[PDB]
Amino acid sequence: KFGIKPEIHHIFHAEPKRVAKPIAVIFVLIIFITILSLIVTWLNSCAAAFNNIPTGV
Amino acid sequence: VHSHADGTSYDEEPYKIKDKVIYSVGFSEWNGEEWLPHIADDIQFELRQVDPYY
Ligand SMILES: *[C@@H]1O[C@H](CO)[C@@H](O[C@@H]2O[C@H](CO)[C@@H](O[C@@H]3O[C@H](CO[C@@H]4O[C@H](CO)[C@@H](O)[C@H](O)[C@@H]4O)[C@@H](O)[C@H](O)[C@@H]3O[C@@H]3O[C@H](CO)[C@@H](O)[C@H](O)[C@@H]3O[C@@H]3O[C@H](CO)[C@@H](O)[C@H](O)[C@@H]3O[C@@H]3O[C@H](CO)[C@@H](O)[C@H](O)[C@@H]3O)[C@H](O)[C@H]2NC(C)=O)[C@H](O)[C@H]1NC(C)=O
Repeated sequence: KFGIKPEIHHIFHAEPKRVAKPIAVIFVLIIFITILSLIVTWLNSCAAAFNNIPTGV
Repeated sequence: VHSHADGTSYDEEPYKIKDKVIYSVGFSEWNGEEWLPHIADDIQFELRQVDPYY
């Protein structure tokens, strides 16, 4: 009841696991392919045929 | 006293869930004539809510 008492500490929790970065560079590369496929496919067909240009006043 | 690891006091930046603090105290002993420093190997700090944590 009056001696010394043992010192203690605390136990934290593990952080959530991050994924390694040499995969995310590949997938943002794939997205950067697909969007340019969209712009090339619009300018290929008759869709983006700039012909009613509103010049004048 | 107690404060942040750095100079800033508790009042200027109140504590977040986790960060670094320190704690200090001081002692003195009277032999009849002067106050002198008291040297003891063991003293202890407790950070309890209802149940000691540290
Ligand atoms: C709503 O309100 C409720 C009531 O106000 C809140 O409930 C309270 O919650 C706290 C924690 O959430 C409870 O504290 C528990 O108590 C259990 C029970 O142990 C038993 O307790 C009865 C009395 O009830 C006693 O008679 C028995 O002998 C037995 O001990 C206990 O197992 C828990 O571990 C904790 O108890 C302590 O926790 C503090 C720090 O949290 C320490 O001071 C102390 O040493 C002790 O154990 C710790 O365990 C930690 C992890 O579990 C660890 O970090 C520490 O290091 C420490 O010791 C460890 O022990 C393990 C195994 O022994 C080792 O592996 C390890 O290395 C280390 O040695 C409280 O009882 C409860 N109150 C009631 C009335 O139920 C409720 O939280 C709230 N809800 C909210 C907020 O959502």
